[PDB]
Amino acid sequence: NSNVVTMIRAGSYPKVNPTPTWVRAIPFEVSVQSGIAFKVPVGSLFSANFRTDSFTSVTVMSVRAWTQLTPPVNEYSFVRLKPLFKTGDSTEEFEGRASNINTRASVGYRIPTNLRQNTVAADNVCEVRSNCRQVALVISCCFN
Amino acid sequence: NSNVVTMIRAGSYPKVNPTPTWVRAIPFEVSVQSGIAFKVPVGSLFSANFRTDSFTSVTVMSVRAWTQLTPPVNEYSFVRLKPLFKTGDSTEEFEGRASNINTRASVGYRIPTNLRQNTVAADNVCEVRSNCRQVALVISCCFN
Amino acid sequence: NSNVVTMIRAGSYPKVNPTPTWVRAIPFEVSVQSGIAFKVPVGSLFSANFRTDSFTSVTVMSVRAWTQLTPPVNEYSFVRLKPLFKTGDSTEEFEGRASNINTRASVGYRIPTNLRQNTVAADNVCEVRSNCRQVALVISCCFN
Amino acid sequence: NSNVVTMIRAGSYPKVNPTPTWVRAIPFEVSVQSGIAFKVPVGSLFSANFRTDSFTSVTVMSVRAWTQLTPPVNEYSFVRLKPLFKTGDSTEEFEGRASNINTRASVGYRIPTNLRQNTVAADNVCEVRSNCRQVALVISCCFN
Amino acid sequence: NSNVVTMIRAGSYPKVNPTPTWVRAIPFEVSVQSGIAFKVPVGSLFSANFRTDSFTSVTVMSVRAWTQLTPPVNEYSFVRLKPLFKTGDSTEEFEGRASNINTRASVGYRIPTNLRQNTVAADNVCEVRSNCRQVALVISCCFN
Amino acid sequence: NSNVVTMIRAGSYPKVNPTPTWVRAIPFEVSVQSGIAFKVPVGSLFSANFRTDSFTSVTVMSVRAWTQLTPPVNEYSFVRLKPLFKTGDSTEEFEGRASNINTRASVGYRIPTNLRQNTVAADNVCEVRSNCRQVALVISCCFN
Amino acid sequence: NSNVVTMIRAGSYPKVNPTPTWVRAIPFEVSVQSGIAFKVPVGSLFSANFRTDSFTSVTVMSVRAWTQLTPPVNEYSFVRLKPLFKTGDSTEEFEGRASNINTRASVGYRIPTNLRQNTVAADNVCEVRSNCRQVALVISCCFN
RNA sequence: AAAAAAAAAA
RNA sequence: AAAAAAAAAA
RNA sequence: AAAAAAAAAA
RNA sequence: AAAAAAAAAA
RNA sequence: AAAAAAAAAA
RNA sequence: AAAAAAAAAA
RNA sequence: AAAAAAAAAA
RNA sequence: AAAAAAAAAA
RNA sequence: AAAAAAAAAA
RNA sequence: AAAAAAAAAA
RNA sequence: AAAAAAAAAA
RNA sequence: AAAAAAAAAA
RNA sequence: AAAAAAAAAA
RNA sequence: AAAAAAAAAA
Ligand SMILES: [Mg+2]
Ligand SMILES: [Mg+2]
Ligand code: NA
Ligand code: NA
Ligand code: NA
Ligand code: NA
Ligand code: NA
Ligand code: NA
Ligand code: NA
Ligand code: NA
Repeated sequence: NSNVVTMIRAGSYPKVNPTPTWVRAIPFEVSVQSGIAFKVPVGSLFSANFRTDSFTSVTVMSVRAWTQLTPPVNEYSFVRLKPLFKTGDSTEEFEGRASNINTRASVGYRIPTNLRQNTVAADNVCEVRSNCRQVALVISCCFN
Repeated sequence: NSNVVTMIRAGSYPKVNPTPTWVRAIPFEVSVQSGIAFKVPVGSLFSANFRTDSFTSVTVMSVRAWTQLTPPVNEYSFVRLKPLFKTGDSTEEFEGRASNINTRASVGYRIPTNLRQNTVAADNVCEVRSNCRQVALVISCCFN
Repeated sequence: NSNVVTMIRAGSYPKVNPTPTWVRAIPFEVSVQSGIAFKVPVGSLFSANFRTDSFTSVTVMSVRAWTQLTPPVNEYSFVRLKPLFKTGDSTEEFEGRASNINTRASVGYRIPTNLRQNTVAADNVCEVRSNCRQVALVISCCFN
Repeated sequence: NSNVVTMIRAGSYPKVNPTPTWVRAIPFEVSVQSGIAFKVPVGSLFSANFRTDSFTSVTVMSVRAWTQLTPPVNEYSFVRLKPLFKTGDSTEEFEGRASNINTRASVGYRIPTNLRQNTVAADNVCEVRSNCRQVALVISCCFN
Repeated sequence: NSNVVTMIRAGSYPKVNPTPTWVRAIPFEVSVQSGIAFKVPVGSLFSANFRTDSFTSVTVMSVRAWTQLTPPVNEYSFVRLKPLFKTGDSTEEFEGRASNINTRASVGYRIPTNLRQNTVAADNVCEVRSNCRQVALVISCCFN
Repeated sequence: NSNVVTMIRAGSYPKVNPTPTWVRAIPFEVSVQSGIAFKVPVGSLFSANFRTDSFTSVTVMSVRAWTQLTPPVNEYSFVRLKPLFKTGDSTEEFEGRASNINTRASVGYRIPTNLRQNTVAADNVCEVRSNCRQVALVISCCFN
Repeated sequence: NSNVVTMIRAGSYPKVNPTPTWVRAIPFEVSVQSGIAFKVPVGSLFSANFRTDSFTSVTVMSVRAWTQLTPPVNEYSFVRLKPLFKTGDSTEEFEGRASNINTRASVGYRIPTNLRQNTVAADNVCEVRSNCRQVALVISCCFN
């Protein structure tokens, strides 16, 4: 290969876009209480911490969740996810449980193409339930 | 295809990175004076305007340039690029000229793999010369 | 095949969901007046009568309609459907007529993938018009 | 694919059924005492919690069980299942044990086709024994 | 081929629809100011001028834009499009520029299937920016 | 497929037409008297009710007719069509009869290419005769 | 194909015939009384109503008949045909009956080649019997 | 797709 | 499955 | 026979 | 990849 | 190995 | 998929 | 030689 | 014979 | 893809 | 059509 | 040449 | 390369 | 079926 | 032998 700078025979000025879309897997944590659903805000996906503070909308594709702290004494970890949508919330409670008390529980869900519209900060993605006090989410999404 | 949310059988917690790299084509303009080289600052590539203000380093791959305003009376536009590097500046002056007085001049250069290291805001990419008072750059680069 | 109970060598606790989705064809009737459109409520789809009272959202895929009582004297039955959507109602009036005075008129429409989002009880599916005083609907849908 | 509503050329009124059957995997927990068999009631399978309160009968295909709390000090978990049938109970004691003290024990059994009749709320499915104070069941069944 | 009228052996009365959908490419112009975004109203698509005044909804598929008057002295034309959506506006600024001062700038964007829902008159399609005082749009859409 | 907006690399301004042609099947009814031919006006094809009020001309391709009310006591329905043309009316009487007293009679005719010129509101399409007091027409045509 | 008038290189004067033969299916009705045979006159085939008044002879090929009004109360329609010939009448009584009280009875017969000679107005085709007061005939014939 | 009648054609 | 009209596309 | 949803399986 | 249940389809 | 997004290329 | 034990079978 | 039940196995 | 740099070419 | 100039190489 | 980056997948 | 919408058709 | 119009031709 | 003139076209 | 119109037909 070349070891020196070389000319490019540029043509006409191209189509450009200073502010493109970005497909991402975004990791963050939420706090969860015993017996109580936590509504996960879409606003958590927009942050300098993820290089996403310039976006104000996102299309979520899938949500995965893991318990992030240990469960109560004698118990195995569990985590549940209930999808939420502006056009009508679901009542599914997708659940994983650990089979070793020292191991994370995990579960996820995929949003079908027909429900992949945009969401903004004030929207919620899902409800999380767990016997652990924190849950770690990884959300696959398209910032736009 | 599915019209409903469906379960994902998530496993162990994955490797994650909240602050990934990003390959980009960044468009911006510089002002140019008659007979004078303008040193293009790398700092212009880091901006909320490009969603890149969270980066402090970038690896430039190629630089393309177009004249952005009309040339002086009786003249055809030209633009020249001289690559700059922290380990030693080049003396190449890659040049394009217009063949229609109403048309942009354009030129570019490719940086070879052996010279693709990082640059930071206080570094310069290249010198630009032109008979036009503004030049439009599109820089292909890897933010990291 | 086996005539006795046999062991299953179960492994780890599986992903579970006590409240799954359900794809359905739901039959119900609506009352219709001469010259007047009836807005069919989505709420009619959630009922112990269909085993669906535990759902609060549904994604409608298609709607079929039949006249359910006889037409006025000297007339053949007709039925019309006009699709309604939260993002903008249609002005199509899909229509079937009977060709025997003793026979039901029927028609349907399919909702395209891009318009398959959720609806809730307060939403409406379509407008129905007919010269018959009842219309029988079968709605293909995905409870979630 | 289509982006708009389209006509369906419906024919005669179809065979319909507002209250269909449903094949399911139903997850629930039972309490278990040291040295004592717990009889698992079929009635637990009919609940708003599983969207199954409209059913009166169910045909069980298989039963799987996991210990759901930790075992006594110094011990590995175990779980046993004894199938019960209205025409004559079994005396099999299908058993799984854990091989790591921190891990669930599990086991299951399949009901052969010749014994897949209906059961109702009054009936029992099986006896459960364990050294753990709760057992998690997942029962594969056909509600009808 | 036949030079005379011939009989058609018609059967039963067909499904009919007096008010069908229509796929279209709609051309219209908007006024644009220096430094200021113009929100393009969906209402502009419904007009006797396009034979579309009987519709009240439309599904937009793509948007293309051209500058429609000359640019300021010394400049090349440019046009930018920012997609807008009821579920969350984008922050993309898709841009084209002219490479001859006497030529139109152009650019477009495609709306993905998952974002193709209906819009009505009070909704907006996109924001337009330009250095030219008028922009000509051609919008590909499905009236329904 | 893409889940986000994407750029279109538009070129020059295309040929456009804000008022295109439209191929249609137009359903409407006419009143018919015993023993008397009804001249069907072309003007009935231009209406807001069909989204066609912006047109001044139409090219008719074929005409189909069904009786639309019941026949007199003891009789089977019949319908006849006689094609009319500005260059010379036909004397054909294409006829269908019902073979069940409760069923519609139907018939149609095709216009050959050599006779497919435009017609305007003032013109007539055909004469209709029937023993029923209304006839339902579906006219296949090209609005231009 | 050609869009203009073109010369034909005509030769000698051809054989001509101002008054050709014509193969036809002629529809007409006859009145019928209970228990009485109606002799169908060949003369009915020659009429301005069929464009056949310039003919004085016809060769009949086949005869089909349908009841044309409803039958008496409690009855199904029937129609019978007895072929008549100048060289000797038949005694066949070809018969059709309806299987739905609302439907026409129908039947026909074919005349063999050896019996296809001419008939004139004063000749009869066949005898018709029915329980209905009118019978519709369609006669396939060669006017000459 | 084959036949008959009127027409047109290589 | 072929054709026409409106659109989109390599 | 192919697709979707719930389940079951190599 | 095969089977069962609900649906949809050539 | 196939798909999507940003870039680059024959 | 092959073997052993109990059963059933062409 | 094929199936079922208990076991054993690549 | 293949690669890189400057040039030239279908 | 082929040739020339500088270089590098099996 | 091939490569790189972010994601998703058998 | 392939897809979508309206129509027409074997 | 195929079609139409005028001409010419085996 | 080939050529020329006017036109239309992939 | 192919097409059009009326008819008849598998
Ligand atoms: Mg009937
Ligand atoms: Mg371990
Ligand atoms: Na940022
Ligand atoms: Na930023
Ligand atoms: Na219920
Ligand atoms: Na209930
Ligand atoms: Na319920
Ligand atoms: Na109009
Ligand atoms: Na209109
Ligand atoms: Na006459």
